[PDB]
Amino acid sequence: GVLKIVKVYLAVKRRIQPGDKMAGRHGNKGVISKINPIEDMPYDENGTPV
Amino acid sequence: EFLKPRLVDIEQVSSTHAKVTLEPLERGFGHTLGNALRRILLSSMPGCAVTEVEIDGVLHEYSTKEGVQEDILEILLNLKGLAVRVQGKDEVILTLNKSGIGPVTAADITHDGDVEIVKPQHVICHLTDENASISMRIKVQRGRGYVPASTRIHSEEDERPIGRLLVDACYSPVERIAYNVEAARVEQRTDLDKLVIEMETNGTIDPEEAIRRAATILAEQLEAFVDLRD
Repeated sequence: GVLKIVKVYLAVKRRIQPGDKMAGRHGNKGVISKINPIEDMPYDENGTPV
Repeated sequence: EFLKPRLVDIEQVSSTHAKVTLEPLERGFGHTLGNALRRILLSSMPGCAVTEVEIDGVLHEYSTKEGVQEDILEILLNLKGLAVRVQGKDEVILTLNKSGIGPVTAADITHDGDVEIVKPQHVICHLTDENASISMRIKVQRGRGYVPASTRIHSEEDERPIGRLLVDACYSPVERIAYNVEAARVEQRTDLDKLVIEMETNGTIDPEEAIRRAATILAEQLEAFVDLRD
């Protein structure tokens, strides 16, 4: 019955955002709660923010 | 009866380092000007960075040119970390043509007076075939902060081509900014502090020009308190 098929792709590229579910190796999940700015993050003695 | 600080020596350690000091600070204003500057420099410095690339015979990012040894998905992730400082205009359109076997450093961009590349030892891609040839037309803009390609689409205005490869642009000439108030010493004053803003740019913006454009972003904003509207 089928006459002619067509197949299309789409390479969507999804960033990270609140809701995504990161997790380490030792079974400690967690849903990303907020994406801070560069300078609200606790900086150690030489400015390198965590 | 107060004291006001003045600029002092700028120990330009390296090309991307700096150490600007603010000599005569009254007591108590050490951490007040520092952290009110570290939160301005790291946030709102106008820089320039690539906006959209365009290669000769490729249609989308996930292609793979013949002759080069990177997918196009990594030629854009290497341009995004390109540092360049236009002087005259607001935006440019660079160029890049090369042919032969050997790595295509950033120093092969066509030379203009205003545009001034800073890291000419950069690497962009490789060429690995005698009849290979790459020819792109990079773009450059001014701005601040960070504007991902998805959100710079709302102002697309009918981006007619299908050869335009959009890059995300993170214009900012600062990377990390420490600072540590310490015991300054005027000739006779029991307690005067010194601020030492150990900056670190990406070779783009002058240190003394940052602080003179991070103070007036504060001193222009405090007006709304000096005149309370009610």
